[PDB]
Amino acid sequence: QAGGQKCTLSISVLLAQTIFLFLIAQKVPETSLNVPLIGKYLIFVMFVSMLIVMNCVIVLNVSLRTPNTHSLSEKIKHLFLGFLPAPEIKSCVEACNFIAKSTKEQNDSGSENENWVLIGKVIDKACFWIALLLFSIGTLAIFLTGHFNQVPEFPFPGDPRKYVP
Amino acid sequence: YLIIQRKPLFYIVYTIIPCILISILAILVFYLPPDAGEKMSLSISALLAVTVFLLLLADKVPETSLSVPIIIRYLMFIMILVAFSVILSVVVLNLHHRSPNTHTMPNWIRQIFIETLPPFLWIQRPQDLKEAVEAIKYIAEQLESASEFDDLKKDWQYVAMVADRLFLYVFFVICSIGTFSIFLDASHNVPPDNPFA
Amino acid sequence: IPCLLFSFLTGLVFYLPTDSGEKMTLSISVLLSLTVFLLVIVELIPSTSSAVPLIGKYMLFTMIFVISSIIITVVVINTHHRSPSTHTMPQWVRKIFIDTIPNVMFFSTMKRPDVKSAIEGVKYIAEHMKSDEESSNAAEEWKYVAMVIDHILLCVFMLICIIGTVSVFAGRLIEL
Amino acid sequence: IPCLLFSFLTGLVFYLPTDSGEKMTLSISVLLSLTVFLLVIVELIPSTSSAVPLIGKYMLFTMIFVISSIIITVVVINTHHRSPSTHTMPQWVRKIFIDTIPNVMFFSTMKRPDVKSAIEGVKYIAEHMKSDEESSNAAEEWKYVAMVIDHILLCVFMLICIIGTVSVFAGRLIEL
Amino acid sequence: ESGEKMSTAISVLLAQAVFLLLTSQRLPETALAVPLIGKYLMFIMSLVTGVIVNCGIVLNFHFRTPSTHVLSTRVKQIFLEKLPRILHMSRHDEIKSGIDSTNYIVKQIKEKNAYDEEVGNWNLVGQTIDRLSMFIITPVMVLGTIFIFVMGNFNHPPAKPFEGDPFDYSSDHPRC
Ligand SMILES: *[C@@H]1O[C@H](CO)[C@@H](O[C@@H]2O[C@H](CO)[C@@H](O[C@@H]3O[C@H](CO[C@H]4O[C@H](CO[C@H]5O[C@H](CO)[C@@H](O)[C@H](O)[C@@H]5O)[C@@H](O)[C@H](O)[C@@H]4O)[C@@H](O)[C@H](O)[C@H]3NC(C)=O)[C@H](O)[C@H]2NC(C)=O)[C@H](O)[C@H]1NC(C)=O
Ligand SMILES: *[C@@H]1O[C@H](CO)[C@@H](O[C@@H]2O[C@H](CO)[C@@H](O[C@@H]3O[C@H](CO)[C@@H](O)[C@H](O)[C@@H]3O)[C@H](O)[C@H]2NC(C)=O)[C@H](O)[C@H]1NC(C)=O
Ligand SMILES: *[C@@H]1O[C@H](CO)[C@@H](O[C@@H]2O[C@H](CO)[C@@H](O[C@@H]3O[C@H](CO)[C@@H](O)[C@H](O)[C@@H]3O)[C@H](O)[C@H]2NC(C)=O)[C@H](O)[C@H]1NC(C)=O
Ligand SMILES: CCCCCCCC
Repeated sequence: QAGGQKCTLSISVLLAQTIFLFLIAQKVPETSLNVPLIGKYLIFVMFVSMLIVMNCVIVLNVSLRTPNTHSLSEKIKHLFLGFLPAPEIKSCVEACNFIAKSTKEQNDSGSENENWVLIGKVIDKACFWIALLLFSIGTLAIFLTGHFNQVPEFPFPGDPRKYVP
Repeated sequence: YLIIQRKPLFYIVYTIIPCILISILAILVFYLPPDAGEKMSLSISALLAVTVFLLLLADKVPETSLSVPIIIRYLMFIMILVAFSVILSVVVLNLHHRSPNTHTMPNWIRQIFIETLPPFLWIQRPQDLKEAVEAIKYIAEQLESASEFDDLKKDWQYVAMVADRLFLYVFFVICSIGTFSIFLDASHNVPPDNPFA
Repeated sequence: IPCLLFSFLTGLVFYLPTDSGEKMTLSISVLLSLTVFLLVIVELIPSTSSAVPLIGKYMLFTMIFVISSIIITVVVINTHHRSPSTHTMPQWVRKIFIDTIPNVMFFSTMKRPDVKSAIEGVKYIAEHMKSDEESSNAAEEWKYVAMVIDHILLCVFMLICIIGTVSVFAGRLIEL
Repeated sequence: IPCLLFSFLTGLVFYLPTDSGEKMTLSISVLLSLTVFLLVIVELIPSTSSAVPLIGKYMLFTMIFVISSIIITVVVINTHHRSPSTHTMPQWVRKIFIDTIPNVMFFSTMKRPDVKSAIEGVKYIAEHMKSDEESSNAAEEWKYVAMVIDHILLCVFMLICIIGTVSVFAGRLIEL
Repeated sequence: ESGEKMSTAISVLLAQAVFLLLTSQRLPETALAVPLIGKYLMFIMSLVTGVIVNCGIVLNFHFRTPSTHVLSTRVKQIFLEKLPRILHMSRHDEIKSGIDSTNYIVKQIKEKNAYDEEVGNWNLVGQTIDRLSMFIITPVMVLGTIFIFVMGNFNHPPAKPFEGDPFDYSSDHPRC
């Protein structure tokens, strides 16, 4: 909702990743035979931030839905909220009952928006447990691959000699 | 010997004019109402911009440590001024979003910011029937309670407005004085009339 | 690849409802990221003026794409907060965006002494409630129009991104 | 000095209320300023890998400071916008944050035929009003908890900034 | 009503700062002239700073309330009556207790509606300031851009070197 600042955070992290890309481009060689690891990871995290911007936008769309724009169906709620987890007195009375009716209508619309909000929160928790795993696994795989890229034991693989004094 | 005076038009444009504009922005943020929510954006974007100017200037300043050039002193002045603008905007927003449920207004704040300052700064501001009657009485009492709550909210928001205007005047004065004391210090650096050689 | 990401996000802002005050945040931050990427492009790309490269055409394309997204985003946002007190919905607006288009939008999934003063005051409350409900229905019509335009432009911009990353990079890539 | 300003400003988002939808703005913009300043630093200081200098230790301390600030800020926003319909406030949280810490402070300003239809409607209205009052009381308790947490973390982060600028720059400075 | 005016404008100014950065590292630090591009950058950065000041004024006016400000008849005449027309803008103690209670409710509701009416008038004042600033600036922006860049595009060299020499110094037409 207004003030949560989901897209703010996401797109600002994308901006920071862009600045880091500019900084890396000042440090990597200009060869085109292989993609280095830090640029690969920058691309990965930028794709992840793009997908999470998409997810935040979708969650904001769903959580902000109203009966005027979209109809909430039984099947959607069941797929998310149930599965994934005298003349004067006559004027007086007329006015009073109209007031009560208007109030009831407003409040029922409010309840509908609330259902949409909860659907959004559910999507959100699931998308979180997916994003954490994705980002952590990508980061960890890439960088332990780097850590494991160690010099051979012998200068020439087949040659058994160390060629040292 | 070659006594040579520099022509700084390039630096003037590319570093000082942007900083003049940034310092202007750092004064405006106190004219904004907190109900907009565009206050941190302004302040911290100004800070980011003066950081961009610092980056710009990085590759153009001697890397010696016998003194600080008036240009970097000016940039640090504007940077710290934007920082304090951020701090005080945070303070104003805190005061503006205060309420009795979270804060008790003390007497010194009330006095200073509602009695002393505003003049200076130019602000100056039968069973069924029984059920129905009890329900309407409850409604009326809730409404009057909320009116009082809103009155106190408005007192806090007025404190915020007053602090904001005070900060506006203070920052205009500080920025102007510092900028002009730095520029006058720079205009009076003219090569001597005799080179002593 | 960063240009692809920026173009996708540009097209993406059009699924964000104006209720969240973040359409401009998103679009303008995509624009800022693309300006910083122009900054790195100027360092990795030849600074010659003999011709526009392919990357340069693509960069200009994505920048114009982002900027047009921002402009139409502003128009949508205004169509959203378009009060009835000052604007009245014309005939084409409620004829195209309310009676024709929502029906050919399949990927949408959207809708298609003092005792006397007392009764006088209750009647005044009813009067104000009625007027407010009318104005609110009007504002809801405006919001629905904005939503329909937003969906249309989502589709248009996704398709433009597709055909743009294909066009600029098809003829040369088939010569290869 | 710029890194000091960024640290000091990260220790400040905790005096920024959450009703102000600007905490992420402030924190993440400090982070952006620090990233551009990371550019500055890499342009200025050396690219040595012989050891970790003091500039680097301080920059990484500041960056982790900003990241922790943002994380706890998100926690505070989540507690503040903690609906009572789905979250009932525990008792230990009320005992600690509403009942103990507020008093443990002294420097703060915190607190411590038809007619039947009409009757039906007015009674409904009052019942809904008191339900709304209950929900608001719960939401305000959550807001109070978040505000207390914010004051605590403000103190903690200002203290961290101070002791950090001193520690990272004490061993050598006294030796000089 | 969309908290995105200042964000928009100040982000535009950040982009302009980035372009100023890219420009500053393309020319020598000479002082016999301001480069046309730097001229335009200063002009446009100042104009955008003015746009930001104006949006701040508009917001200040928009968020005024009877509790803090007074809607002077001068301001009404100016920004609600005159200029909009110019800018061409669109448009038994128990029963007695209950009776006194409903009277009090009506009183408060009428006060609230007057409040909201004056707030709407302040909003119209803001809209008028907005259209005025648009019709004053946007022409200025476009015309200054065009002026500058035609003055630049019409800087063809003199077609003849050595001002006081009718000779073209061309291999085609020698003299003797
Ligand atoms: C760092 O980089 C260097 C390269 O700059 C790596 O050094 C390479 O290491 C490989 C593995 O240790 C070497 O492979 C071994 O090469 C030798 C020699 O091969 C040469 O001579 C062969 C025989 O020549 C006779 O027979 C031919 C066929 O009948 C005739 O045509 C010829 O006239 C002669 O009569 C020849 O067939 C071959 O093409 C070469 O000219 C082999 O004896 C070993 O069996 C190869 N394998 C092993 C396990 O040694 C490779 O030669 C060597 N290159 C250089 C430039 O020294 C070094 O390993 C890298 N270190 C790393 C990555 O840590
Ligand atoms: C530019 O640099 C040159 C060289 O550094 C400066 O010349 C030197 O100036 C100093 C101070 O005036 C001289 O010292 C004094 O010389 C006078 C001569 O009468 C003597 O009486 C004093 O007791 C003292 O020795 C110095 O001799 C002179 N020469 C050199 C080569 O050092 C010059 O002054 C500088 N110009 C400017 C504008 O600063
Ligand atoms: C390119 O640069 C050359 C110089 O490097 C220019 O030629 C020189 O231009 C100057 C200024 O116009 C001439 O000086 C003038 O001479 C006349 C005649 O004496 C005098 O009346 C003027 O008051 C002025 O002093 C100079 O004679 C001329 N020649 C040289 C070799 O310096 C040339 O004009 C430039 N071309 C262009 C198109 O910019
Ligand atoms: C006589 C009943 C008036 C109802 C007022 C409702 C205020 C929310």
